[PDB]
Amino acid sequence: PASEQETLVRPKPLLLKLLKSVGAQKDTYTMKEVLFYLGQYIMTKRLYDEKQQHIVYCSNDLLGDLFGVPSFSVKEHRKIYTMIYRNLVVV
Ligand SMILES: COc1ccc(C2=N[C@@H](c3ccc(Cl)c(Cl)c3)[C@@H](c3ccc(Cl)c(Cl)c3)N2C(=O)N2CCNC(=O)C2)c(OC(C)C)c1
Ligand SMILES: [Cl-]
Ligand SMILES: [Cl-]
Ligand SMILES: [Cl-]
Ligand code: NA
Ligand code: NA
Repeated sequence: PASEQETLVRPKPLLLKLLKSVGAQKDTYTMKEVLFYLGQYIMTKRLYDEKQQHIVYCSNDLLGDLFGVPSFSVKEHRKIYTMIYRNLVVV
């Protein structure tokens, strides 16, 4: 039974590299999967303020190259989705 809301995506090379560091290599991922893995990448590289864990600092990491920003709050969903879509194509 199909989820009509699902999004299937093919990541650009740098995003694929970050996904493979934390997760499995696939040709296509779902958006939910990409969001999960990006969050888990931030957790394992400790790219947040220990005292303010909803703020991400990514400028000193490939994630900052991927997103094109030095930092962001996890509340900034439009920004985060927008930067993610700039790093993939929808299948
Ligand atoms: C209080 O500390 C927090 C509170 C909320 C989030 C958290 N927000 C989720 C999310 C979803 C969509 C968008 Cl569009 C954005 Cl912006 C953020 C998700 C996540 C996904 C992708 C990215 Cl890129 C980022 Cl930053 C964050 N997400 C987590 O991954 N969490 C929380 C649940 N379980 C976890 O283990 C980790 C949070 O995330 C950390 C990694 C900074 C911290
Ligand atoms: Cl999805
Ligand atoms: Cl790229
Ligand atoms: Cl914003
Ligand atoms: Na902070
Ligand atoms: Na496409």
